[PDB]
Amino acid sequence: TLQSSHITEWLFTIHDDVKKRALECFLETAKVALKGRNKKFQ
Amino acid sequence: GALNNAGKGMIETNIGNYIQQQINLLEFIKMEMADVAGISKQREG
Repeated sequence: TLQSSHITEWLFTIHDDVKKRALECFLETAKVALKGRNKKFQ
Repeated sequence: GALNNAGKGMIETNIGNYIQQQINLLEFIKMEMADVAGISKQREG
């Protein structure tokens, strides 16, 4: 099954890259939201 | 007397054997490409 997992690991690799970039995006979004007078972050 | 006997005719064509020949050829060519690429069936899964 490992050699069959190799066939779709390209999908999984690009998916992992997209997830990483999306999480950097969310991190910057949260950083901007911090300086907006929200008491949740406290 | 052939009008009261001889059974019933059949418009039958041996297309199934042709289809099996095509399927066997496809399997052979796919195996040949796998061998040439060095990527065997046991090596893909």
